[PDB]
Amino acid sequence: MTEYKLVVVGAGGVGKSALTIQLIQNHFVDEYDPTIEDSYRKQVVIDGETCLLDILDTAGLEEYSAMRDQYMRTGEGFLCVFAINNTKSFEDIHQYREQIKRVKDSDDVPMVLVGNKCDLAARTVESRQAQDLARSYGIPYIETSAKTRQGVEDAFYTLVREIRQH
Ligand SMILES: Nc1nc2c(ncn2[C@@H]2O[C@H](COP(=O)(O)OP(=O)(O)NP(=O)(O)O)[C@@H](O)[C@H]2O)c(=O)[nH]1
Ligand SMILES: [Ca+2]
Ligand SMILES: [Ca+2]
Ligand SMILES: [Ca+2]
Ligand SMILES: [Mg+2]
Ligand SMILES: [Mg+2]
Repeated sequence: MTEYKLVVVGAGGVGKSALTIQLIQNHFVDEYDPTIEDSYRKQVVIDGETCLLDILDTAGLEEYSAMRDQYMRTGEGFLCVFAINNTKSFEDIHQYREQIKRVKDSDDVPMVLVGNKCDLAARTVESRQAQDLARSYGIPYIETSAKTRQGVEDAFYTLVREIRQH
């Protein structure tokens, strides 16, 4: 069957692991344990297609920034995550995109921009600001909450639908 190699990237603490774990394991991780690099694999049906999601959950802490080159090489699509209550994490997105662009030698890499923690009201990134960033990259913007499950499946399935357009 078709395997989709997804890679989740973004600054530390934005909810990359919580999003991935909610998708794959259907619970919310409340505590914060920083990730080095973890892999999840699950068979799912997306738009009638039985397929395998292979998801790489990467480190946001800059201590592990040297590992980015490797994982950006193997990935077929990238979930670029920031948190809507973390302006710096939104600003950081360009550096993740620019590296993906450089490593893939393409500005048509399948990606989705994800604004996580949308259950929180301490919003400093307005939806329209993120819509505009995603538009500049030619990709969709989706808001999610790993806590409530809002948008979680949608974000990952949307990334699969972007890979299929490549
Ligand atoms: N309210 C709320 N908290 C969230 C959400 N997603 C993650 N968190 C919280 O934010 C913290 C960091 O989440 P985590 O998934 O570990 O972040 P990360 O992006 O994987 N971090 P790292 O890059 O260091 O591995 C955790 O306490 C987690 O419960 C969300 O959608 N809503
Ligand atoms: Ca494949
Ligand atoms: Ca929990
Ligand atoms: Ca692009
Ligand atoms: Mg993590
Ligand atoms: Mg503002």
